[PDB]
Amino acid sequence: MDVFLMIRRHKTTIFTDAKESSTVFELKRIVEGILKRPPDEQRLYKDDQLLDDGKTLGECGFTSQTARPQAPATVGLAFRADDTFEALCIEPFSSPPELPDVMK
Amino acid sequence: EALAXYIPMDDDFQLR
Amino acid sequence: MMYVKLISSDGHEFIVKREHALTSGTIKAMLSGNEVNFREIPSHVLSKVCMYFTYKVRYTNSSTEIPEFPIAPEIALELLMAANFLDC
Amino acid sequence: PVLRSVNSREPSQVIFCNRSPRVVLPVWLNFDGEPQPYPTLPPGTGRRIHSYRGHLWLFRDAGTHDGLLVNQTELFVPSLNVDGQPIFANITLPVYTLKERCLQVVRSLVKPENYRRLDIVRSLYEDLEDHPNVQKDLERLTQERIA
Repeated sequence: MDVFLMIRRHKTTIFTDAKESSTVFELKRIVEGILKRPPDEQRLYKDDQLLDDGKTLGECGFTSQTARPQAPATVGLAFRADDTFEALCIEPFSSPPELPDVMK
Repeated sequence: EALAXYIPMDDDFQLR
Repeated sequence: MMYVKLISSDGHEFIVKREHALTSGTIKAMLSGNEVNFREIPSHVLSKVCMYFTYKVRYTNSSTEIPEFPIAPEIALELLMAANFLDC
Repeated sequence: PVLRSVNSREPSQVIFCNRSPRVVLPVWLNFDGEPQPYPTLPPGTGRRIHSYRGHLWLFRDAGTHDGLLVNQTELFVPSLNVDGQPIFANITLPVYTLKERCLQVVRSLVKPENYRRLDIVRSLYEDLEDHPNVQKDLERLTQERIA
C-alpha cells in the first residue's frame, strides 16, 4: 500500500504519497522534482533519525496503517551546503484560539 | 400476512 | 506530476498535487483556464485542508472501510469557514 | 410510495457489519414506506438479521442521523440466499464534504440554542440548524429515483 507523507523543511510542507516498497532514494527524486536539489544534497529524517538512501519507506518505519491520508507521517528535510552544516529545522504551524465557552 | 424483519437471539460478533 | 503551492496567513507554504487541490471547488474554478495566496487561512487550518484533499481523493469511490476525518474541537470553527470559502 | 419494502414473505438471512466508527441505526422502510428503527450496532460489530427479499434498509448515525453507506450505496435490499450463504450489508462512512464534516463536529459540541453565539459567517447558522433528517433524505432519494 501507499504511505501518505508531509515532507517538511523551514516553512515548506510537501504533501505526497509513495509506495511502502519505494526507497528513500526514490523519495529524494520526488523532492528533487519539486525543490530542485539533487538527492546527494538532501537529508531526510524520521524524527531525528537520518534515513539511509537504500532502505524502503516500510523498512524506515513508514507503514500504510500509520501514514494515512487524513493523518500523514512527517519526514524532515534538510539541504547540504559546500562548507556549512544546516540543522534540521521545521517551523511549527500557528496555534488555534481558545475554544469558545459554548463549545466547552 | 405482513412479515417484518427480526433479530434472532444470538451474540453479536467483533469485526477486524 | 503537477504540483501547486498554497500560501497561508503566516507564510507557511503547502505544496500539493494539482489533482488533489482540485478537490476544492474554489481552487478548481481558479485553475480551470502555480502559486495561490490564501493569506486569510492560518497554517494550522490550511494543513488540515490539504490532508482533506488527500483523503477525498484516496477514499472517494473506494470499497474499503473509510476512516473518520479527524477534527479537533479547537480548530472546528476556523476549518468550517475555510471549507465554506474553499467549497470542499 | 416509490421507496417501500415489498411483503415478499421470502426469508433472507442478512449480516449487518458496522465498519464505521459510529453507533449505527438500521432503518427499515415498511410496506407503506415509513421508516422504522431497529436495534443499533456498536462500532466494529456485526449482527445476524432475519430479513426478507425485497425489503429496503438504510443506515444512519444513531445519535445525529448523519448519512451512512451500505455496500457503497444509499439503500440495501436483501436477495434470496445462494447456497445458504447470508447477504452482507457492509456499513461504512461516506466521504463527507469537509464542510459537512465540520458542521457535524460543531453540532456535537454546541447546543442548538447556542449556534448563533458562534463567531462565524452568518450563512453558516442556517447550515448548522439544517441537521440531517431521514424524511428529507427519503424525499431526495425519491426525486432522484424518478429522474
